[PDB]
Amino acid sequence: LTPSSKRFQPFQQFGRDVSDFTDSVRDPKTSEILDISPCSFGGVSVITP
Amino acid sequence: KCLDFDDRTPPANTQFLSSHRGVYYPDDIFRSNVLHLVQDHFLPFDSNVTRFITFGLNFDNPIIPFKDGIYFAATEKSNVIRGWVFGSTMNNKSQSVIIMNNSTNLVIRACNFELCDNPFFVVLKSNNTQIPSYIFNNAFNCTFEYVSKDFNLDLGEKPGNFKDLREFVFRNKDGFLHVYSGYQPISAASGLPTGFNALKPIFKLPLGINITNFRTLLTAFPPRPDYWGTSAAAYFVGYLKPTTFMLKYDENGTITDAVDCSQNPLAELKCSVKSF
Amino acid sequence: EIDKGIYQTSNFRVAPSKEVVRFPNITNLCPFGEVFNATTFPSVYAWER
Ligand SMILES: *[C@@H]1O[C@H](CO)[C@@H](O[C@@H]2O[C@H](CO)[C@@H](O)[C@H](O)[C@H]2NC(C)=O)[C@H](O)[C@H]1NC(C)=O
Ligand SMILES: *[C@@H]1O[C@H](CO)[C@@H](O)[C@H](O)[C@H]1NC(C)=O
Ligand SMILES: *[C@@H]1O[C@H](CO)[C@@H](O)[C@H](O)[C@H]1NC(C)=O
Ligand SMILES: *[C@@H]1O[C@H](CO)[C@@H](O)[C@H](O)[C@H]1NC(C)=O
Ligand SMILES: *[C@@H]1O[C@H](CO)[C@@H](O)[C@H](O)[C@H]1NC(C)=O
Ligand SMILES: *[C@@H]1O[C@H](CO)[C@@H](O)[C@H](O)[C@H]1NC(C)=O
Ligand SMILES: *[C@@H]1O[C@H](CO)[C@@H](O)[C@H](O)[C@H]1NC(C)=O
Repeated sequence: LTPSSKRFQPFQQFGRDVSDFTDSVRDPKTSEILDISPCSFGGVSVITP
Repeated sequence: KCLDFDDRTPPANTQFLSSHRGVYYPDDIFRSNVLHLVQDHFLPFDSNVTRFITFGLNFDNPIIPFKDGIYFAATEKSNVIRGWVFGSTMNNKSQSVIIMNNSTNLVIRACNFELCDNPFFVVLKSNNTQIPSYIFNNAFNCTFEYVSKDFNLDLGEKPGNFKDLREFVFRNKDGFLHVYSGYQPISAASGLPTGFNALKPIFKLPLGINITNFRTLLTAFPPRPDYWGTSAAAYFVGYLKPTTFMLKYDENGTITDAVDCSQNPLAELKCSVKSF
Repeated sequence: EIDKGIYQTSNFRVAPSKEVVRFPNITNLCPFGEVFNATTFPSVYAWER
């Protein structure tokens, strides 16, 4: 979670991306839009002689 | 009290073309810079809208059937339109709700109402005073009432073109009147101007009753008692249809344009390509 | 025994550290007790939502 900088209409509560995934959420207690980011996925490969 | 006004000129049910206006935000979900197709109730493009006129030549407060949510537009400069009454039968037997800006505040009373068959506010000319109006002669079994914040409500008379356009969408979804509102400051001479508007929601009212009928609420501007005069006023009533629409959202997450799939074969293509 | 080359074998994972847990502030107590302990219960024909 980071702060979200996209402009947000007051009635707009959840911010969602192309796939309709919430990339931005409004905190209930502090109506701060928050950028939502994925958690660091990748593949483990082994180089070897 | 509860006056009924005689020999009102018939509205004649004049019809006009609809336009790209009548669009509202489907949901609070924020989508930006994205093309989205959605099924919902909307105002079809170029559809027929019934113009009901309270200019003064005619006064009409007809019971208008509430079908699947209505798009209301009021083109006015003196804020002559005051509110609306939504009810199934409105014969004092069934539940009805009154949403107006009566004197200074937004009032929404869901109560069984002795609906005056001619409900009209009484506004004094050159005094700018609302004489008490009996919107309901009495009230009994009042279920839901909400008084909003007080506001300065302009009731004086201004001569000109209708400088203001108040547009509302009333959707009776489940037992909820969902009202999506907007305003346009452009003044039009005598026509509902062509254009698109995006209606932000205001109230998700939980009335929980069936609404089959509704009547807008006008006001009197009689320069003399019992004369029953009115100023220039006009408005448009459009029904909504369950057709899918194609909406473009800018980077600001604001509705910028839309396309009705069913309207035109090229529009159908635009939908199927999901491109403009 | 493995001959020379590159080989993809695993999928890296980042685990969540903790939880944010944000709800609204409503603290009023619900009347479900009142509904359940309603002194009189209407008939099934007069069942009330
Ligand atoms: C979204 O809205 C903002 C605010 O209304 C727009 O930002 C403005 O952009 C203009 C032109 O670049 C500037 O003159 C203003 O100073 C900006 N204001 C703010 C508060 O940023 C932005 O351009 C809009 N984006 C759209 C319509 O795509
Ligand atoms: C919720 O309550 C907390 C604790 O007092 C407060 O810090 C926060 O601002 C409140 N938020 C809202 C939206 O009431
Ligand atoms: C709209 O009105 C025109 C003429 O007034 C009519 O030909 C047309 O069928 C109407 N469309 C409707 C009622 O959907
Ligand atoms: C008001 O409604 C009641 C029943 O709900 C009815 O008996 C009465 O006649 C109504 N008032 C008027 C003025 O008709
Ligand atoms: C308008 O409605 C409010 C709320 O019900 C009420 O207090 C006020 O007296 C009303 N004014 C008029 C002129 O009916
Ligand atoms: C609802 O209205 C009816 C008459 O229409 C009345 O008999 C009844 O007492 C009302 N209910 C309440 C809770 O006031
Ligand atoms: C409205 O809906 C209710 C509930 O389905 C139904 O009983 C009633 O007949 C409908 N029409 C009117 C005019 O109330």
